This record gives sequence, C-alpha cells and structure tokens, in this order.
Amino acid sequence: ESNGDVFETGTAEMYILSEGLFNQNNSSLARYSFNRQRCTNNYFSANNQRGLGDTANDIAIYGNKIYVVVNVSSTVEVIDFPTGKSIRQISMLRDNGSSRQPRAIAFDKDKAYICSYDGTVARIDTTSLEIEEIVTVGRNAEDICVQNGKLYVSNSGGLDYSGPGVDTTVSVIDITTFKETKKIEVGPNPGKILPGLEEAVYVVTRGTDIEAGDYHLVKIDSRTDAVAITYDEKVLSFAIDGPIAYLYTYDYQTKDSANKVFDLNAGTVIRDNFITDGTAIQTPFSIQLNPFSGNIYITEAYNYTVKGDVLCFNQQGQLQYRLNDIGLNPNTVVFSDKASQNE
Ligand code: B12
Ligand code: NA
Ligand code: NA
Ligand SMILES: [O-]
Repeated sequence: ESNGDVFETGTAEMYILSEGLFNQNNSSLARYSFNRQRCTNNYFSANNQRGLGDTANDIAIYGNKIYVVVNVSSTVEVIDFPTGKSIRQISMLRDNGSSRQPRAIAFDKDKAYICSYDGTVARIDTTSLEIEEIVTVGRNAEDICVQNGKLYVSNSGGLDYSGPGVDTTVSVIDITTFKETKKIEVGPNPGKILPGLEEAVYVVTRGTDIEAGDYHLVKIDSRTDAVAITYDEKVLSFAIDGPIAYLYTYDYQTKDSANKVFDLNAGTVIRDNFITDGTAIQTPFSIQLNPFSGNIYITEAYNYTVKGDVLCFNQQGQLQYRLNDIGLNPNTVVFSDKASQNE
C-alpha cells in the first residue's frame, strides 16, 4: 500500500480525491492521517453510507468545511471537517432543472464560487450553504481562482469544439458587485488557473484540438486585467511556488510526458526532469504543493482503468514516499495542519 516513510512536516492529514471514470459513478475520497498513521480509502462513503458520485473534479478545505465538486452528479458535497459527516448536498441545476455540471471552487471572505460547464459562476454562502446568485461568464467554464478582489475563470469551450469551436478567454468577475467586467483573450481552450506573486494569474491554454499538444502557459496581470507574458513552454498542468513553477506536459498521441522545474521570471527551464532519483510516472494526472512543507505531490493514473497512486517529492526531485492503489484516477491532493475529530 505504500513505499517510503509516510511522513510530512507541519501536516496532520491529507485528502486525495479520485474521479473514477466518466459515467461509471465511482468517485471516491481517501484520507491519510499522519497523526495516527492511518489510511481510509473510502472516507466519504464510510462516514455517509452513500457514494460521492460521478466525476468528482475538485476538493478544497475552507473554514472548517470540506467542499467536493461532483461534475456529472452535478452537486457540491459539503462535509464537516471535524466529523467527516455530510452537511449538505447542493444540487447545481439550470433554470430548467438540467445539470449545470460544476467544475471547480474558489473562496473569498464568507463566500464560495463554483464555475460550471453551462457557462456560469454560482455564489454560495459558507454559513447558510445557500446559492445566492448566478452570473454568466464564457463557454464551458473550467477552473476558477481569486486574485486582487476579482475572480478569474477559464472559459474553455472544450465541450463546444465540434460546434462553434473552443473558447479563448478568461472571464474577470468583480467580487464586490459579482458582475463580469471583462473577457481577457488568452488563447484556445484555457484550463488550469492559479494565482501567483505580485497580483499575477497564470492559466494553461490547451489548443483548438487538445489531442495535438499545442499547449501554452499565459500570465495575466491582475492590476490591468491584461496578458503580461505568453510562454513557449509546453505546459498542460502546473503548480506555483513564488517565481518557480513545477509543471508537466503529456502527449495524448505518443503517451510521452515530461515533468519540469520552470523559472517564471525568465521563461526558461531550470530542470528538464523535475524527478532526480529515477522514479517513473507513466500518466501524471495532477500536480500541487503541500503549503505546510513545500513538497511536490503528483498523482499517477496509469491507463485510467486501474487504481492510481499519490507520490510525494521534495523540491530536489527525490521521492519521500508514495501511497499506492489509493483510488481510481486520483486528481487532487489537499492538506490540513489541524487534525479532524474522526479517528
Ligand atoms: C484521456 C481523456 C481524454 C483524451 C481521449 C483520447 C486519448 N488520446 O486518450 C482526450 C485528450 C482526447 C480527451 C479530450 C477531451 N475530454 Co477527456 N478525459 C480523458 C480521461 C482522462 C480518460 C479517458 C479514458 O481513456 N478512459 C477509460 C477508457 C477505457 O474508457 P472509454 O470510455 O474508452 O474512454 C473514452 C472516453 O473517455 C472518450 N472521451 C475522452 N474525453 C471525453 C470527453 C467527452 C465529453 C466525451 C463524450 C468522451 C470523451 O475517449 C476515451 C477513449 O475513446 C477522462 C477521465 C475520466 N474518465 O474521468 C476524461 C473526461 C472523460 N474528459 C473530459 C473532457 C472535459 C474532455 C475535453 C472537453 C477536454 C478539453 N478539450 O477541454 C475533450 C473533449 C473531447 C475531444 N476529443 O475534444 C471530461 C468529461 C467531463 C464532461 N462532463 O463532459 C472527463 C470526465 C475528465 C474530467 N472532467 O475529469 N479526453
Ligand atoms: Na469515498
Ligand atoms: Na453529451
Ligand atoms: O481530458
């Protein structure tokens, strides 16, 4: 079930979200307690006697609640952090009752913001857990983050590729008014979006035909709401640590991949292979930092039909530990420096 000493500094627990497979209704949530050295592979269903659903796509801890965005079940599952017990299942539906298909969540003050493939952002109150307001953005909204009092939302248009084609913009929402103020042109099929230093926002663009590998990283200046830099590096997903990005790209035709350390100030590669100890990853499926230790966490999805792994590296590219067979297509790892009250 693991290799290496399962250890983290400054961290009580980790949560690993697994999306399962599209239309197979088999998402799952694992919890690892560093404090108790205990892994629970089915943390949501063990405590709630039902499954998370189909294509669980994002997870975050905010305040003292865990939020899981479940894309195809079209819900936001809100969970009490101390107990692991469901507080509310928030159905995300269009005015006609159809699925919005939510994707990602971000937070500011006492509000949560969920973007959805129907082209909307919903504001939820973190106390009442009611949906308060809906605003339209661009097409097939994919990811969302907060910077400088504003929301930034990638309008992928990914589901539209065969119709009008993919979309090409990041929507900007003023949080105070909750109104869309601008659509910034960034390039085709925007995806993962993250805030960085000095009011920056970084977004991946995946091209008009995602399979072809026309991938870029784009930097937006949130002071002027305009593109500052377009890099040439092929980037499919990334994580930010100050002026350094830890990133990967994947070739859906050849199945080759690369995981790299990248200098965001220079636009040049620091290390062509992030991993320095020979550890092999076949299908990198997520990348993120543990904010309490600085370690790099990458998930492994294999051929998408067998359970994947979570790998923990230091910034020097040395594997600290891995947890294997954690869930089907693990896509997000989040961390708590406070222990829950659940064994
Ligand atoms: C690999 C993959 C792809 C590959 C597939 C081909 C390849 N070269 O490998 C590529 C990169 C082309 C791809 C593209 C897209 N897909 Co895709 N991707 C997947 C992934 C990771 C695994 C699919 C797989 O191999 N599965 C297991 C095999 C054994 O089962 P399968 O039924 O044979 O799988 C087939 C379908 O998944 C199909 N497929 C792949 N993507 C999509 C998307 C849609 C909308 C449909 C109808 C079918 C489809 O291709 C697979 C092989 O034929 C899943 C993850 C998941 N399932 O949770 C998503 C997932 C199915 N993909 C998704 C998305 C969003 C996309 C894109 C819109 C991405 C984008 N452009 O922004 C496009 C749309 C299709 C297109 N061709 O343009 C979403 C669909 C969610 C939704 N509500 O519609 C999922 C669930 C990912 C997620 N959200 O977590 N994808
Ligand atoms: Na579960
Ligand atoms: Na469809
Ligand atoms: O995908």
